[PDB]
Amino acid sequence: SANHLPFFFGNITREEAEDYLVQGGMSDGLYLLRQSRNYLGGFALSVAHGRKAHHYTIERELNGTYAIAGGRTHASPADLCHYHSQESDGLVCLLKKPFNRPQGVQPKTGPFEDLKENLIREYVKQTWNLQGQALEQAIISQKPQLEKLIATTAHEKMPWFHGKISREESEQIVLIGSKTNGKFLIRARDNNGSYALCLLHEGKVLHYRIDKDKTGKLSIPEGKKFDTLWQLVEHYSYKADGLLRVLTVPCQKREALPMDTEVFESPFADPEEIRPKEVYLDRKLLTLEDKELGSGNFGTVKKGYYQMKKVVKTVAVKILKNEANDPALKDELLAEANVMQQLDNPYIVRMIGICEAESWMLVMEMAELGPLNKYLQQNRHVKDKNIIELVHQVSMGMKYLEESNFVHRDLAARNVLLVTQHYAKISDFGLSKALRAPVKWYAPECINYYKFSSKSDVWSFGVLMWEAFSYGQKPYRGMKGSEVTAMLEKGERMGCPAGCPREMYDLMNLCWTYDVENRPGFAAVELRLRNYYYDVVN
Ligand SMILES: Nc1ncnc2c1ncn2[C@@H]1O[C@H](COP(=O)(O)OP(=O)(O)NP(=O)(O)O)[C@@H](O)[C@H]1O
Ligand SMILES: [Mg+2]
Repeated sequence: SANHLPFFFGNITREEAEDYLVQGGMSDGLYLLRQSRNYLGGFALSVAHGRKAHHYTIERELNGTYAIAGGRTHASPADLCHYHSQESDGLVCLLKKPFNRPQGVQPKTGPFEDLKENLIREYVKQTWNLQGQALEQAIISQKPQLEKLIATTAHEKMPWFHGKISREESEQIVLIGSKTNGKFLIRARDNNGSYALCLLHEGKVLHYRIDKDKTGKLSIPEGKKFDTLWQLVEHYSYKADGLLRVLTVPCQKREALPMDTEVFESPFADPEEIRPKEVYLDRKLLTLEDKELGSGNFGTVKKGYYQMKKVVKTVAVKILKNEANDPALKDELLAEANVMQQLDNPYIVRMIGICEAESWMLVMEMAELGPLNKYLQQNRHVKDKNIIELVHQVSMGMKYLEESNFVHRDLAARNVLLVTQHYAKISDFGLSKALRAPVKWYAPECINYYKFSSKSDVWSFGVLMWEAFSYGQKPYRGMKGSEVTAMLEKGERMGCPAGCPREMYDLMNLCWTYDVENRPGFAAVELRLRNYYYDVVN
């Protein structure tokens, strides 16, 4: 807890924190503390310097201590702030003057805020019937979109809404049990937007009227206007305004979201569907379209249809080149295909199985919008926040591959395929290894020692992030491979793309760590990306 700190604001947005620093005059070293927007019990420090706001995630360590970017440990966020008032230790400047919560503003950390994580979890379970890893993977990518969604749900299902209870009933229900100050409920006074807010204050029930104006807005007499009871409760849980005190505990009574697609879950998630007993698929159940979707170094891709029990599944089929028919390649191709088929995550193009027919055929999930680099080059109106969402999903798919001890070897924007504008999937994982086989995407140890690992996939991910933020431009423009190797040895790197956030360019640079040992793994990359994504996207 940090509620005792007068400059601690709780769970506010990054923009609200910047608005407060502007309110405080934007002087160099002016700062405030807030809660990390990730449900991980961390904090965020917002500092003014050179007329810009600088934000840093404070992570809670396993032993209950706190640190920024794997840096030094601090006993508490107050102690971290004190240390940073004398030594920068990586921050833009020293912490000079705190911006205290204005008069009448309490930390945004009450029971209303606490309910959010479980509400989003319950919303995914109910809306999409997701469980286990599919459920956790939905939440991690879509937390900001899901928080916006739960705010629009009907007030009647909220724990603080008691419906058509009378004034006398509300009085008795607010008084039963422990007399927690701020204990409250909302009841309907009629069926035309008239409500009452009953609040416990030093053992007495206060009955406030909530009325709907001609413009459809809700308010208490002379109070701030709100479009919903959700917004009204959120506000009053940290700014009492016209109330005697804040609300606390409720009284006891092409643009689709990833989960809205048929490829979010595995085609075999339905227990009545027949999962193939091995890597092989029945060619008799597969139909290909005449026209190709494209081609590459390993084969041609066509749209296809795979006959299953309940439905016909639209698939993408990669028909491998004649070179893959060589008997010398067979065992490793089949061995890699088996391992590809084991992989199951929403952020990868799942490899359904293989057909040994006229040619070797890899049957995959369909990602109809095609590759990320070509999509961004054709759709330059795609916002920076949408690119962050897409690259974060790639870091999730890669975290899963790393956990599965699977090295991609060709991670690049051409190998990130879009199901929707808000749903990316990693494709062609392990294909270059399967076919016994791009230098601009290779880590220095790959070109020098042929050492491919999850760490060299991290390096590739940095180049991919650069491609994404550059709207599908080519990396190291016009340079030969030898010039790229020499430039990297000098410690030089590609520049920050136009409009690319500074935290995203710092993450690229971290992926481009020369030394393999010091380069982060995908767990660290995904978490750093997730923290930034959750702080900027509201
Ligand atoms: N699962 C898929 N779903 C939909 N389209 C796909 C899928 N896989 C590949 N494609 C399409 O086929 C095109 C070529 O794929 P591919 O043969 O993997 O070449 P590439 O990745 O561009 N270059 P390379 O590294 O040489 O293979 C892509 O640009 C996509 O348009
Ligand atoms: Mg490819």
